[PDB]
Amino acid sequence: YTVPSATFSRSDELAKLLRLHAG
Repeated sequence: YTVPSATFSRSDELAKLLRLHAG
């Protein structure tokens, strides 16, 4: 992954973290 300083795992992580805590 790449978003800013956020290379996560693959497809579970961006949808797990933004569905739990948006901003």
